[PDB]
Amino acid sequence: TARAVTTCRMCGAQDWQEVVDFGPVPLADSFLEPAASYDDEPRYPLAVVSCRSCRLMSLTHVVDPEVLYRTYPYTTSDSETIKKHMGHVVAVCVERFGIPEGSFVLEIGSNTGSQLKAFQNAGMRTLGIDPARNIAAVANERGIETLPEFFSVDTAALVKKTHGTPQLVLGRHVFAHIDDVSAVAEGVRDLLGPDSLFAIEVPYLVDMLERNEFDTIYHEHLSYIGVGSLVALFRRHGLRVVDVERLAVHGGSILVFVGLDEGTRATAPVVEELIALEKERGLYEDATYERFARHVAEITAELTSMVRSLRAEGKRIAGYGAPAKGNTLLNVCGLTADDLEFCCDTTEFKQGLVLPGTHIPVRSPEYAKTQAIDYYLLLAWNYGEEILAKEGPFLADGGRFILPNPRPSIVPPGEHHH
Ligand SMILES: C[S@@+](CC[C@H](N)C(=O)[O-])C[C@H]1O[C@@H](n2cnc3c(N)ncnc32)[C@H](O)[C@@H]1O
Ligand SMILES: [Zn+2]
Repeated sequence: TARAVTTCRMCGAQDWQEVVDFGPVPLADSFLEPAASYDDEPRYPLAVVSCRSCRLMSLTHVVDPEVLYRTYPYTTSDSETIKKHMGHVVAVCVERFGIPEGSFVLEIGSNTGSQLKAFQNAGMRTLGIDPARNIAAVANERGIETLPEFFSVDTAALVKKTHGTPQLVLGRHVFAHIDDVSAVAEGVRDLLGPDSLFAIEVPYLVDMLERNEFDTIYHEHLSYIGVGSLVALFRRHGLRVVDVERLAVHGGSILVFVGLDEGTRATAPVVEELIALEKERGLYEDATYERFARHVAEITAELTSMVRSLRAEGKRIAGYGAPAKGNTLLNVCGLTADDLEFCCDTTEFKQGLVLPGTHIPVRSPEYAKTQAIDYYLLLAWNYGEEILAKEGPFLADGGRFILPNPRPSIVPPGEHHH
């Protein structure tokens, strides 16, 4: 069902270093209705390779995008963390590049349309592109125009014809989800005018390696990206990386701005600073990735033993959150419903379902509060600050959290952190 990678998406070479292999794993966003057996549950090979030319890190395989995205889970809410970051994206894009009010912003992977809504509140014209039909119907209903398609060279031409030249094209946590990134670059090139920008937000490979964030490896995530590999791609499509901002969101990310090579946007010094930093931290050396793989085996082992040791002492453990990355973590660690009795999640879509592979039940936060849990394994650790800030009562009662990265730890710690 899932097609194997041959050549590299970004630079086109074929010199792959193997880094880690988790074997066959079910899809992280395929939540299941509870049942007696789960024998026909699909699994796909989940393994990562590193390109020695440009140092894109890629999965060995590409699960069909039609299967992944045509019906996708979503929330109707949005946390305060998410809202604030979306406001920040607007501020950066508009203030750093002087985008006037009334300008046109096109967003790829626009989802329910809240990021575009933010742009509209700042006086912009918008349009979204997202293949999730269920989610696009919601955006459209709310008043956020969204084409229910994948982004392509042809869709790009349709947009230009009917909607004109965008001053900004935005893709947040979608660029790493697309196999044919050459085609994205080409459709972008055709959309961009002389001063237009293409901006993408993706998890940063430097942070992913240094903080041992192996749970962000899942089938939707085809690519794990540094600035180097983006320059290698965009070189070959008349595009130039002109600016980068590092961000704490999603365990360390980069928001990368790209313009036409012959356009009016000058390259800022930070671009080369980050490429020099990637060298200096060893992204172009085989040892670094063997070290990453070493860390993964070590963290995986001590996380399971910590959990099983506390259960042997008669402590009750649950998962806090049921995000996609939590399902990589739990499957790789081999944890079952005997290890975690449930995972609480605020998404109603997920409540009453069961997780892929491990089949742990997903329950509401209001059920979770009735139960005497001793430890929550914090699966949604990227929202650690927002979560801990509202869990005073649990913490005051002696409840604890287990954080999986950079190394497994226990919150609260034994002394004031300073
Ligand atoms: C993880 S989400 C990101 C949602 C939102 N941008 C955010 O940052 O929260 C991935 C989204 O991109 C959409 N998507 C996946 N492949 C796409 C493609 N080739 N073109 C446009 N959208 C795509 C999915 O339907 C999904 O809504
Ligand atoms: Zn490459």
